[PDB]
This record gives sequence, structure tokens and C-alpha cells, in this order.
Amino acid sequence: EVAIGIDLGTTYSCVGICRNGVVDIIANDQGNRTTPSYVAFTDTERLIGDAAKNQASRNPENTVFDAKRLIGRKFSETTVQSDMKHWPFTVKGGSDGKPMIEVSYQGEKKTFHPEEISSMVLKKMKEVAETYLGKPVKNAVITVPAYFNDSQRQATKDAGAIAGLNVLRIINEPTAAAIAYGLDKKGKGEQNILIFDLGGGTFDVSLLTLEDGIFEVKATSGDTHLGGEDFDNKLVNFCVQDFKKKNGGKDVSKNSKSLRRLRTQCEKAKRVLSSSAQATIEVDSLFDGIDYNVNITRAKFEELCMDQFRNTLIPVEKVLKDAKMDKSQVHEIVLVGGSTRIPKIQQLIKDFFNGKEPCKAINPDEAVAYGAAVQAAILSGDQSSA
Ligand SMILES: Nc1ncnc2c1ncn2[C@@H]1O[C@H](COP(=O)(O)OP(N)(=O)O)[C@@H](O)[C@H]1O
Ligand SMILES: [Cl-]
Ligand SMILES: [Cl-]
Ligand SMILES: [Cl-]
Repeated sequence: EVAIGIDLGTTYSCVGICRNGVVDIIANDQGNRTTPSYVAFTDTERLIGDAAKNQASRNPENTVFDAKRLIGRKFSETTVQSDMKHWPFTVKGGSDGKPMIEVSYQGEKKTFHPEEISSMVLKKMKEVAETYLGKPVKNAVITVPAYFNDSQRQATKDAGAIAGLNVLRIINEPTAAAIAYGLDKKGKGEQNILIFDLGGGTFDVSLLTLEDGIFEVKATSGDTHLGGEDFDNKLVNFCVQDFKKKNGGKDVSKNSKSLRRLRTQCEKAKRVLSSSAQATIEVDSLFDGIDYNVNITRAKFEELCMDQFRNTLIPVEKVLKDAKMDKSQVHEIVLVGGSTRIPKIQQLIKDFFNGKEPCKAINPDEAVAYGAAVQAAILSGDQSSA
């Protein structure tokens, strides 16, 4: 009877519950309101979430992430050929054409389908909700990108069933974000909603229309390889070159462990730069026992990412063109995804929409789970959010 909403994200997942008209986003064991979509296998144990992401640089080969890029795809798809360059783990094609993720677990070679890896993330999110409620949870609404095809959606549903969840429904991520803000029950008249979703690995822009509680996805666009990880890479590339100028041409990029440790600190400094004017990137004994330290101003970060930030407007213009509508016709702009916390991105979107304030009251990396939790409560017969 208890139903949860789960945002099964590319890089982070989130679980919410809507009870008595109110939505609680549930913190995991480490107090984190989102959980990495990571699964790691060691000589002794299977780690999921924070523990898996935390040891990724020490166990790259057996730490799986990005299973959402493989779920419901045939291994031969060109997107798999292209994406696999970014994965330290091995992916091979099975006789059925499905991807098989290969890891070592307790000294043995193991293979998993993408939906098996995703089922472990879903099981962790289910357990996070169960620990909070103190009761077992069986029903869930799980979200997927609006462009996900039938195979990708069915494999996501199968991942839910493997995790022990009764999937009440698979719904679109942009629609879940709009439902979170009560835009389906506000005004009644026709509303054009733009969802601007910039996460860790992907960028999705969706233009929705809503007449009388009915959402329709009119147009979608974006870039499946533009996200926060790309802004971290701009900081990494700068630091690699800065280390060269400081230490007689020494190249950190030759050591993959040095790059991973540098990337971890680049991502931390980036987050700091969303609320501070400066941040320090520091890695003790980075390469050749040399300590690395640099100060990055928000202005320098904005400069390194200038083109990537500005180019987020290209898919915005594309959805408006496809839907045959002017930017002045957009009633609400909803910011979704952890990267929408970057002040420069918020300013670019606001200026594009002629000073219109975007809807960002809900923590952007929680809005999809928040909407899914609302839909899960409605599908369970609870009309309290209405
Ligand atoms: N305060 C912040 N400033 C800039 N970026 C931030 C941030 N808080 C989170 N992020 C970024 O959000 C991205 C994760 O986005 P999120 O919406 O949680 O994940 P996902 N699975 O939908 O891709 C990461 O690249 C992370 O660095
Ligand atoms: Cl419920
Ligand atoms: Cl409780
Ligand atoms: Cl929809």
C-alpha cells in the first residue's frame, strides 16, 4: 500500500514519499538526499551508492556506473560504441545482443545485464525508504527520460521488478518535474512549460503543454553528453596545464589515478563556486609525490565553461522552433538537475527568457523524485496532494 517515487538517474538517484499531501525526499545512511547510481564489486563485498562511488578511483575496473546509458540498448548500437570510451569497466555483447557488464567479485568473473545493475540501485533506494518508514515498501513510480524508447522503458520496469518493486507506472522525467511544482493543478488554462534539466552527464530540454491536468511532451532536445562532468573536465584540463607550468612540464594526465583524484577535487571546488566567489583545488602528492594547490575564481570557472554554458540555450531554441512557439509563450521554466545550481547558467536562462524567474524552489536534483512521489500517491488512491 505504501508507494514511493524514484528518480533513477544517470549519475544520482533520489527517492521520495508523498503522504498527506506533503512530499518528503528521503536521506540515505550517510545523510545524503541523493545516492550515486554506482555499484562496485570487491574481493569481499558488493557496494551500492556512496560506498561504491567513494572507492571508484581505487577499484576502477569493478565499479559500475552509467548503466542508464546501456539499459534497453543492443550492444551494437552506435551510442554504446561511442560511450564505452568513458568506462573503465568492461562491456561485451551477449549472444542475444544485450550488453554484459563484466566485473570481478570475490575473485570470480561475473557478468550483469544493465537492468541487473539498475535493479541494485533501485533496491538500495527501496531500502533507503524502508529504513526511514520502518516498514517494507512494494509499490513505486519510476521515471525515465522522455526520449526513452519502448525497450529502454521496459528494461527500466524489469529492473524495478528484479528489485522487488511493483512498478505502478513508468513516467517521463520532465513530466515528473512539472507535477512536483503543481503546474498540472494551477490556473486550468493552457500552459507551456519548459523543463531545463542539466545533470551530471546529460542535458535535456522538454517543452510541455498542460490543458486541464493533462501533460503532453510537445518537443524535446538536448545533449546526451553535456553535464556537470564536462565542467569538472574543464577544471581538470586547466589544472593539468597549470601543474605543467609549475613543475617543469610534468604531465599528470599520464597517470589515470592522478587524474581521478584531481577530478574529485575539481568537482568539489565547482560546487563551492555556486555559492562562493573563489575555491581552492588541492591534491596532496598528486603526481611524482608533488603536492598540487590552485585557487579558482568563479570568473575563471565561467571563462573555462563559457561556450558550454552559452550552448545550453541552443536546445532551448530548438524545442521552441519544433513546437512552433516564441519564448514569450513559455509560462514556467523549471530548473532540474544538480548543475542548474551554477549561477551563470541561471543568469543565461533568465536573460534568454527576458528576465523571467525560473522555478527553482525545489532542490533541482530532487524535483523528479518529488513529482514521481506525488504520482505514486495519486496512483495509490491518495488524493491529498490535489
Ligand atoms: N552546488 C552545485 N554546483 C554545481 N554543480 C552541482 C552542485 N550540486 C550538484 N552539482 C552537480 O550535479 C551533477 C549531478 O546532477 P544530478 O541532477 O544529481 O544527477 P543526474 N543522475 O540527474 O545526472 C554533478 O555533476 C554535480 O557536480
Ligand atoms: Cl503512498
Ligand atoms: Cl516516518
Ligand atoms: Cl507526459
